[PDB]
Amino acid sequence: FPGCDYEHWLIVMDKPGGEGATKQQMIDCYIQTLAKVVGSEEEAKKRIYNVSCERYLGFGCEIDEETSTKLEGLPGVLFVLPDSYVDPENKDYGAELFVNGEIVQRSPERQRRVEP
Amino acid sequence: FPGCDYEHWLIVMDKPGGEGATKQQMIDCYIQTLAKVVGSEEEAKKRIYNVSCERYLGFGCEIDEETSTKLEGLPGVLFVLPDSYVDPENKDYGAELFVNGEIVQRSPERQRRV
Repeated sequence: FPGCDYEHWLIVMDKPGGEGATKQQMIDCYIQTLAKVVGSEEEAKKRIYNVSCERYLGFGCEIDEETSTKLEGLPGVLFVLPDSYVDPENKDYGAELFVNGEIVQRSPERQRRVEP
Repeated sequence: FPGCDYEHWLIVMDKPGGEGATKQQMIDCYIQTLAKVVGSEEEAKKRIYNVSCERYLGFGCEIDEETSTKLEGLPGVLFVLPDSYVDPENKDYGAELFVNGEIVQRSPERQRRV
């Protein structure tokens, strides 16, 4: 599958962070969770390329396969699976684009390419 | 991981049976979805070993790797991952036990192990 290089991982979580959490609170939880295996929150922001707060709750990050297995044990983590492109022409793994800790909006044309 | 033999697959789905679907509508969706790659609904009931209607929406089934890749394409399917035991001593993949199209309750002690 294109984009599936086992260097990009989709991490699905149960209730980050807690019941009735805001988008902002889930994203902090995503960052804090990944931080526990990459050393710090700033390194975590560097590695996360997208975040999901609907359809499924989770995030995509650039980590090696060894690091991804260290995520499996962590509280709150449901699944850790190898990610692949939703839109190969733009190397887009889908969900909401997340770059350096910021949500980035796609152009309207690209958002249609990522539509299910 | 124990029980992870790539013959047991956890299929996670996006709102099975629609918004605010009942358990049965979710379960009906699991069966009908798996039926499209396994040949029939009666066969689908044979292959599903558990169902999940909370925490995540999906089901566990015994299928080969070739079949699981055919599930990825189907409408409604989010993730298809190789399943593994939650309670290895009882070869239990977790969630809600599903036998012959019916949800089966575990003994109270076994519930705690899961």
